[PDB]
This record gives sequence, C-alpha cells and structure tokens, in this order.
Amino acid sequence: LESQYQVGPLLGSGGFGSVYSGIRVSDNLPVAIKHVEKDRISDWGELPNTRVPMEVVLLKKVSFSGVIRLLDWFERPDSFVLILERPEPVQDLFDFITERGALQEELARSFFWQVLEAVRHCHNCGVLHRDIKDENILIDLNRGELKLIDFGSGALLKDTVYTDFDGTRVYSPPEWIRYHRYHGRSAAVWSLGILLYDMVCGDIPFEHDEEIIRGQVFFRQRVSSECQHLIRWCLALRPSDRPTFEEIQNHPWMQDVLLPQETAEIHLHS
Ligand SMILES: Cn1c(-c2ccc(N3CCNCC3)cc2)cc2c(C#N)ccnc21
Repeated sequence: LESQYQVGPLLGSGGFGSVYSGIRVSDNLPVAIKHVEKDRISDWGELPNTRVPMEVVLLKKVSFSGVIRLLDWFERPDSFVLILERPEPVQDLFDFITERGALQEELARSFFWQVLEAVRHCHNCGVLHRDIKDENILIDLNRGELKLIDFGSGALLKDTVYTDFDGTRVYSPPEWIRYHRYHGRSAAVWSLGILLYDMVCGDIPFEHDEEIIRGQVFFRQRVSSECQHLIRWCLALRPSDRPTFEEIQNHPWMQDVLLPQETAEIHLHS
C-alpha cells in the first residue's frame, strides 16, 4: 500500500536493495522505504506465525534508538517492502568520515561507545549483525545518536561456530579468511576493531587478505597510546585473546564518554 506512504527521493541502492525517502501520510512521520527482490535474497527465516527474509526476523527481534526500528513490511509478487524509521537530518558514518577525515578521539569515543551499546543490544536480543561498518551506521545529527542499519547479512546469535559469511571482507576476521569458520562475538569484536581504526585514522587498516592474516596494524594518523592499545586488542589474531564488550567499555580509553546531545553540540554544529 503506497496510499499509506508517500514516496520521495531514492536515497541509495546496492547489495541491500533500494532505499527511498518517504513519509507516512497518516501522521507525516519521516520513514525509509526499503525494497528487496525475492530472487536476490540469501537467507530466509520465518515468522512464528510464514516465510520472510531473515532481515525481517532479526529486525523484529531487536525492534531503543541505537538500532533502527522496523515499522511495517509488505509482501509483493517478487519483492518485499520494509518501512523503517528515518531520522532527519541524517548522514551515514561513511560520508561523515569521507568529508571530515580522521575524527577527534573525543568524537570517536562517543561514536564508538554508542555502537558498542548498540550491538550489545543486538546480542541481548539474539541477533548477530555480521556487517558492522561505517556504511551501516547512521548519525542523527540533531540528537547526536548513532543508529545501526542493514540486517540483511546477520543471523541468530549462537554460541557454536559459523561457516557462512555474506558481509564485508575487509571487516571479516582472519579466522574466516583462512578457515571459513568463526564465532559471532569474537568476529564482531574484530570488525569493531576495524571500525575504531577507521574512525581515528580516516580509513580502514587492511585491504588485502594477506594483511588480515598477518594482523599487523600501522597507524597513519596521530593516535593516542590508549586508543592504539584498544584497537590492537580488538584485532588480536586469536579470537580468545580479543576483549569482551565489558573489557572494551572498561578500557582506559573508553572512560568519560560524552552524552549523545553533548556530542552534537560540540562536534555536529547542533
Ligand atoms: C540503508 N539505508 C540508508 C542508506 C544507505 C546507503 C547510503 N549510502 C550508500 C553509500 N554512499 C552514501 C549513501 C545512505 C543511506 C539510509 C537508511 C535509512 C535512513 N535514513 C533508513 C533505513 N535504511 C537506510
């Protein structure tokens, strides 16, 4: 039903589908209208009632402003339509880093803290995101709040071992590159290590499988000794040597984070 929603500009497209700017005309709330062709769907879950894309299962399990909320969804002959909340104004973290380069550690601390608190929510809901990166993080520029997006690559969190992966290869851990095996939490800490390096250096540290396997971090920007330690810790080659969400948020570099609105007034011109 596109009598219930008003379609706007095509915000973007790619491996996740095609997302449009939209408005729910009942109350004029800004929304996002995601389209997914059924033939391009990798993983199918099913609601407790019918066969849906696994993204719908995961979204309802985690649907809080750290994770984007799934509002409604429709089934078409050959596509699925998702209705997601849309902040206003927004800029995804990838564009934000492209325009401003390496971020101040106070800003990265706030951004990195919220993502930690955001994926902590996903795991508590039984959801593993499997594609943590700056492209999949939105910045609510008025409130200073980051929202996680794109659950089209995730899975139900499980304590056993994974053997499939349809996420971003430069963010995948070395155990996946060599053995095509990983555990969700430890692989998530690795990608969080890539994400933290990306924020403080302006670009990701690895581009080829050889560097992922070697696990040697070179810093191309001035980074505090504390932030380097936490980054290298998250990027430890053996998964069991990596920190836990608790060990990360107790780290010296993660102390005295700004509140989200504080972050917007100082760093986002709010
Ligand atoms: C999936 N998605 C994107 C989005 C995806 C990709 C891009 N970009 C691709 C990389 N180049 C910059 C543009 C920008 C926004 C925005 C949203 C929103 C919102 N509000 C809600 C749900 N889902 C979204």
